[PDB]
Amino acid sequence: QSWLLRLFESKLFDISMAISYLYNSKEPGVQAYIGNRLFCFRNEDVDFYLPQLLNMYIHMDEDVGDAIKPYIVHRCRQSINFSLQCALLLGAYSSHSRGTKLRKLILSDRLAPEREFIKSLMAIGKRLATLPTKEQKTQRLISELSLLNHKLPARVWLPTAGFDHHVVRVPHTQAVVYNSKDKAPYLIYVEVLECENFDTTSVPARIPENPEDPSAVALKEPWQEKVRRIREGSPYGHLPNWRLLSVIVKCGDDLRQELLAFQVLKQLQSIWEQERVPLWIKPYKILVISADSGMIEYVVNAVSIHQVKKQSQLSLLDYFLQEHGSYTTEAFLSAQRNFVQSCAGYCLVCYLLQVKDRHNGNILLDAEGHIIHIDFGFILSSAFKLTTEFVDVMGGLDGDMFNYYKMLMLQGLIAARKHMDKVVQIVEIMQQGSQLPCFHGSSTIRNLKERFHMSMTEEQLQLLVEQMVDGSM
Amino acid sequence: YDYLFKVVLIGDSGVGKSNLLSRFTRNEFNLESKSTIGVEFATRSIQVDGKTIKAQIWDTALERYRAITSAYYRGAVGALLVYDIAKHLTYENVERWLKELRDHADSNIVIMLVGNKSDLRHLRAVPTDEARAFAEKNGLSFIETSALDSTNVEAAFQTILTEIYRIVSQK
Ligand SMILES: CNC(=O)c1ccc(-c2cnn3ccc(C(=O)N(C)c4ccc(Cl)c(C(=O)OC)c4)cc23)cc1
Ligand SMILES: Nc1nc2c(ncn2[C@@H]2O[C@H](COP(=O)(O)OP(=O)(O)O)[C@@H](O)[C@H]2O)c(=O)[nH]1
Repeated sequence: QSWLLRLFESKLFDISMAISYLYNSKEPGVQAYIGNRLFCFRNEDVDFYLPQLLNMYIHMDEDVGDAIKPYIVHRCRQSINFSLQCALLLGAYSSHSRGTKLRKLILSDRLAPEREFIKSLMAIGKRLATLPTKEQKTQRLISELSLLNHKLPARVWLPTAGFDHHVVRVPHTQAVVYNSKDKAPYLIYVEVLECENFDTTSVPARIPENPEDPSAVALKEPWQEKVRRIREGSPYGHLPNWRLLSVIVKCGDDLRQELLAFQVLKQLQSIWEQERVPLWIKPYKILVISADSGMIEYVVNAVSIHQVKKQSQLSLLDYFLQEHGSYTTEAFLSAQRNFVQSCAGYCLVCYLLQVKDRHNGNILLDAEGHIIHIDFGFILSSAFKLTTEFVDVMGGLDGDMFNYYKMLMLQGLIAARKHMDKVVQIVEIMQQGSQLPCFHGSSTIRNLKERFHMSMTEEQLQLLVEQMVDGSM
Repeated sequence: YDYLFKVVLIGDSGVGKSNLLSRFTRNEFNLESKSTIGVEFATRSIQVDGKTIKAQIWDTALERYRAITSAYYRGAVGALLVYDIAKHLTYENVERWLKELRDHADSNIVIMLVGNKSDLRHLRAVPTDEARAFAEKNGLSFIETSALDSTNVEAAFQTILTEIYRIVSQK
């Protein structure tokens, strides 16, 4: 139609709209036209939709796939990181089919050092399965990671870091195994060197070391103090681009449903910023290694509320007063504002995504006062509760900050309605050809759209927010 | 009109036959497209050497409508074999389209190998030089057009109609 070409020509045509028509249009000429406009969007804008594109190349008809293939091949040549995350996502979502063949080609045509490093970190986690205690696992984790330094520096990077870099040293001592489970996750710290563009800068120079435990001491300390001991005892800590990263390696849990939640989190974060609503959420990057392994971006200066309640032996309100300050100091009033804004943010994230399995082991607390929800495993298809302890930090029911917590949820829901399509398509595309527990009964997307309550007036949204808060109690 | 030319359009389904035939007669391009059933007819007049020529252009869909598409090849003074630039299969079957045209058209018919969809710069699968070399080796006219961008669309018909007029000069 003349109008469609006009809309595509019209600036209103953004990268989100190109995805929707590519997923919905049955006209190949329209699919092929959009497959050529991908080259004209920004590099960063299209990458956010890479799980949607590669899932469309694998599970849609050959017309949709062969319209996406030229942009993927072009991007795989520009960025080796793009090549890596492509092959990882290709083999993750196809149980066979065309994607295996594409993945083999990407692997065949400098990726071997990176693939060897990732294959090692997953081999370490699997080997720790025979050791029953969490301290016996940590004893082998640290000595095995001390062997990766024999292969460093190298053409090896961590995709969960927003910048291009090379891994130069790993401090084995600071790594910790989380629990005594067979598929137990573990945390690792990695020293990297940032560059302007990874595919142009050569491997950094190697600097040896010589122990005596001056920096090996692994103790519970602030992140600012954990870096100081590491940078001091490191041979690369004197460099300007020296940066310390933190990654959680889960070698036996599937993180694809955690990647879907990362996108929905980052889109809502984009929607509220656009609508100038001061909500707050924390999206942590997910590196899907395979259909049952991956990595988690470790947020620093953040600890489970279950651990804050155990370590401090206090209540939540008592901890903020001790950690931040009195009712009349600026330090507490700031941490309370960050608590309220982050709560109202994650309240909507929970309601819209139906995030079940909500206890204080899956809720964090950063140093500024925000909260962070993790383990998006029971979503769509235990529910979120604003417990008696949470209402206290906001000054009680009749207080001002609780009414502000109420209005923040309303403003953020009005905002999410103005951009419902950008969020639903993230979930709707991934339902294609997936066997994840979130998609079941074919009502997953019908009920997801129904929860936005597009038909309701703003007056009826107010009463809807009142009811939701009462249930959360 | 001084002359009444009869031109046909051949090519694999989905290469821009209907939109090239559209964009020439009237400046209309549609992405949402219906496949041509049987044949499509559009007309336009041109002036070559000051003689007003009328062109009956038919978008022949040929084995599917063999009884009808063959009746439009008979007496056809010209033909435009168009292929998709962003689809290498439609370029491999060009020889097959030339074979069916030669079987049912006159030897004097001038055939122009057109490479549609030149706006799809990045998805290009057929090189420009391989088509221009394939034209000289087979005695055709190579020229890549864009019915969407409306570039070379009016200049491709006027380089085969002027050729259809210059070859009728031997009278
Ligand atoms: C399916 N997905 C997950 O299970 C997932 C998602 C995000 C996280 C996560 C990201 N940053 N971050 C910062 C702090 C903490 C944190 O305080 N605790 C106490 C914590 C809780 C649970 C685990 Cl399993 C671990 C762990 O492996 O530590 C080595 C640590 C957790 C996280 C962990 C697991
Ligand atoms: N990008 C581009 N697309 C085109 C061009 N010509 C046609 N199309 C599209 O490709 C499809 C071809 O449809 P149509 O012309 O009816 O196919 P045909 O008549 O059998 O060759 C339609 O969706 C058109 O919108 C062109 O020059 N450039």
